[PDB]
Amino acid sequence: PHRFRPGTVALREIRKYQKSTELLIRKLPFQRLVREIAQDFKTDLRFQSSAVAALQEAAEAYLVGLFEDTNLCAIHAKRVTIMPKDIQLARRIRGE
Amino acid sequence: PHRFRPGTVALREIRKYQKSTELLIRKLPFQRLVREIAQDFKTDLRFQSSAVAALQEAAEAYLVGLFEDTNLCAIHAKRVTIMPKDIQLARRIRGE
Amino acid sequence: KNVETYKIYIFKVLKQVHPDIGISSKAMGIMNSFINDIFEKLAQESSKLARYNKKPTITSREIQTAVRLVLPGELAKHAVSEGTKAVTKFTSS
Amino acid sequence: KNVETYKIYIFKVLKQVHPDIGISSKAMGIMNSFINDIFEKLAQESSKLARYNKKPTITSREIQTAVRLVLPGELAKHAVSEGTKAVTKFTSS
Amino acid sequence: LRDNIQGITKPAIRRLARRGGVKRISGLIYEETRGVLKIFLENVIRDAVTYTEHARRKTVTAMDVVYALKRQGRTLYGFG
Amino acid sequence: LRDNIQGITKPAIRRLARRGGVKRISGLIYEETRGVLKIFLENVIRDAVTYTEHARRKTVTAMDVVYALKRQGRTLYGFG
Amino acid sequence: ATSRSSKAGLQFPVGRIARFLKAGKYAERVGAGAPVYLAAVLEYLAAEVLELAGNAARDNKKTRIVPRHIQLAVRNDEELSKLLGDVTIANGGVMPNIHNLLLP
Amino acid sequence: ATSRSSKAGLQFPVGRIARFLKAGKYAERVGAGAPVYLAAVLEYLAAEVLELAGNAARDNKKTRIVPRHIQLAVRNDEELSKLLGDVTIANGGVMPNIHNLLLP
DNA sequence: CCTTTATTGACTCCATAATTGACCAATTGAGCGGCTCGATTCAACTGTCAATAACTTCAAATGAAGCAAGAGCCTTATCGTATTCTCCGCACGATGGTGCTTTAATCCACCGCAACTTTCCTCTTTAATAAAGGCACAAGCATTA
DNA sequence: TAATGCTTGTGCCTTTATTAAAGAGGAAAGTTGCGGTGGATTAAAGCACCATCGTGCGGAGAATACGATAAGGCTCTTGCTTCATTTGAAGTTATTGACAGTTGAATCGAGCCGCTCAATTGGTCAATTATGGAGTCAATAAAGG
Repeated sequence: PHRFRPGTVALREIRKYQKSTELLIRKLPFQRLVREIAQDFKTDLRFQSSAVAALQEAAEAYLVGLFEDTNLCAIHAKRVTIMPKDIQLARRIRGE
Repeated sequence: PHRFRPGTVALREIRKYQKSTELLIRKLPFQRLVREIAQDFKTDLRFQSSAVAALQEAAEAYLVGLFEDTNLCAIHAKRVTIMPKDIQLARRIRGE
Repeated sequence: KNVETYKIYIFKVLKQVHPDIGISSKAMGIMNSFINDIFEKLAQESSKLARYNKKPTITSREIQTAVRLVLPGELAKHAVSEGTKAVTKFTSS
Repeated sequence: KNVETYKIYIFKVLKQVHPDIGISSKAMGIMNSFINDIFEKLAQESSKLARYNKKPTITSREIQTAVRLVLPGELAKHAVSEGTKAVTKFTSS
Repeated sequence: LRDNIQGITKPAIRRLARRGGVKRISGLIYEETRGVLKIFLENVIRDAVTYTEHARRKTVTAMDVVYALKRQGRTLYGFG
Repeated sequence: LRDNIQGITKPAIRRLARRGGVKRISGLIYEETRGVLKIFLENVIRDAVTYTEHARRKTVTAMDVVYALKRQGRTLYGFG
Repeated sequence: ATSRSSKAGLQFPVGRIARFLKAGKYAERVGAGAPVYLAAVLEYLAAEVLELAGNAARDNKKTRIVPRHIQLAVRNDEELSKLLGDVTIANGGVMPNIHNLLLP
Repeated sequence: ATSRSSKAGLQFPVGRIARFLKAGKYAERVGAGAPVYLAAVLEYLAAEVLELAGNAARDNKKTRIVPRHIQLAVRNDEELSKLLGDVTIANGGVMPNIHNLLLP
């Protein structure tokens, strides 16, 4: 059985997912999450579909940017695996 | 001759300079620098004294914040010495 | 010309809160600038709120929503409570 | 209600720049949002400029200063050049 | 309608990281990312719900979300 | 006026770093800090000079600097 | 000629704030209740900041509020620090903070 | 009835922009030359962005501009990227960038 | 280098939907006019920014000595990765109900404009005391033993 | 621990200049009055938002073998800190002068507000073409030999 050495498939996925414009998070779970979060602010809320779509786009873009910053932080410390401390440092410097 | 081991005087200076509200950069060199920089935008400019004072306050506060971020970046990489790469990373994450 | 500032009112509030504590001129100016900044923030936010809903009037409702959107958390809740109390007292007299 | 947009003018500019290239509706909407954002930025900045100097009017000078303050570098220089050319053309005929 | 934060599966986080250029991912990144995403959504949805409530509406529209995002310096085109 | 950027002496940078909590400093930090300070001053002074030029003045006032700072999200208190 | 400030039981200038709202051209019309609400909100914020500043002055063993105490009060409260994250106080100094890994 | 757009030699709606400026209550009065200047600036910015987007579309062997091309044009030019740094563009994707230290 | 194999770009053909085009109306830019104000130019005053000189003295520049911290290298073990199997619940298509968003019409009430009063706040002047500065002194930390 | 340098924290007198206090008057807040324009209320339609149902299939959860990456430990050498000497430039003070910011008027240009109109553009329906989807081939790169 031909097995790829670890790390090359990750590189192929990096190349492939950076080329596409598709949304990566499944739509229905994200919609349920948004509704649950909004339930704590005001009960009996209806969501226009475009509102949930905009929320998903914004959340995915924010997460991609955060992961780019996290990768920079991880590379700075002479590593290739991102860790929770990298995310914490990135969010700390960004002022979040 | 009694000599302090390296690092203790640095810690004392850290404790002392964080307690004070004084400006650390000398006024006249900073004023000359500001005039030199402004000469490139418009010739024959006069500066109100409070304008130069505000510029000095803003620059010193910005540098202090940048050095705090640089110290966080240096500590992240398991060091106590701040390096140019730390400043570069901090400014990169801040979006500058 | 006469320069208009909130120094008198801020001093009155200080005497109401800390009877025996005084305030320097620099701190007075800083507090005045802080209050001006907050006033401007709330005013522009309420103006945007009025513009979005096509209403030509700014009312206490726009100010309340501006307070909720600008101030964070417990601070916003307490500010809303104080504003509602003041408006109720003004209207009921 | 009739929704007002810059689709026609953006399409004319596109045909002037790229005669054989078309544009999708999504890209057209994105360009429309971009132009609306820039318009709002310049308008509020010019309003602040007029407020600072206590002038009740907005003229081409306020727009020029807003352009030089908001847009960066060579982009602002070229925008100023184009605006001045347009104003001269409007005034001279 | 609760615990839908676990609906953001591990492959989704891996795909988002891959899109960001990440080559290897630790084990606690999934929990950390879920927490930060929940915080971001809480802020944006709070602002959007306030905007919706002011207009005396019951349905959250896309314009409310766009305004809430623009309030935080994250202007989004394509939903105007 | 030339090379006045060297007027920001090494002890001044050391004091600014100490105020920031830095314990040890490298040798190239001084040049890096001088460069970043020059960039920051260039931006702020450019905005202040534009504000001054609009008002048809020749003297840069403190209010122009305050407005230039507020344009970049760094509002400064005590100079109003 | 009863003032609106004492009519609503406030210390802040309801009339002056109403005039400011009118002059700012934020809208064509300004409701009667808007300046009272805005004055109350500003009064509450000023009272909160001044209370924290006086507390900081007391714990320092001074009887006068200075910009250092305002900076300390702002940076010691989470809500104000969120509201005033980008704000620089002239002569405010910094909060004394030394990282654990730097200690001897 | 000569339109002000072609009177000034522009493509953008000088009249519509003038009406927008007057309606927005940015000031009590707007000069006759202000909308022409604003229209020219907006036209220049739109032309620049559209030219870069069309170049990006052509480089990809496509005929119609899509949001991906707009995102690529924005992020490949320093000036617009500085102007549009905080902007999220729907369906724009990201610029392909892999760190040299990750390569095999 | 080489060979096999998994992966993807290209190439072609068909579907499809969606972007371009034509048309009716609708509402809004343009023209003319009257009219009040505002922003331009001029003038004087007056506030202060720049340039000068002088002296002091403390902070910056430089050199030595030394030590401890960053970096390189080796070893390990454990933990993320790739591959396979099973399954499960998301996506798509249809439906049916209803509620809530938007629009139109009406009424009423409330805020802008104006003039007059009046009384409250703001520069100018006066003072009094809180804290910086200086001087003497105690005290906990650092350091080498 | 422990003695000693040693820098910093602490207690007390001085003054000063920085803040607390009083007044003239003028500049802005309150009041009355009017009225039309905006906001609150109500009825109605229509679409949009939700809840239900079926299926079926690609993507998610769970093991399993494993190898390579993060982490720990040792060594060294070199870069940075601490101390001391010399100096040179910033800080403070007093002075002068002229440039430029500001306030006050006259005023002539110009932009706001009405009324008409009609022409440009936006909602609605038709479409064919550029792109999406499926299937096949060739080119690319990776891994064990």
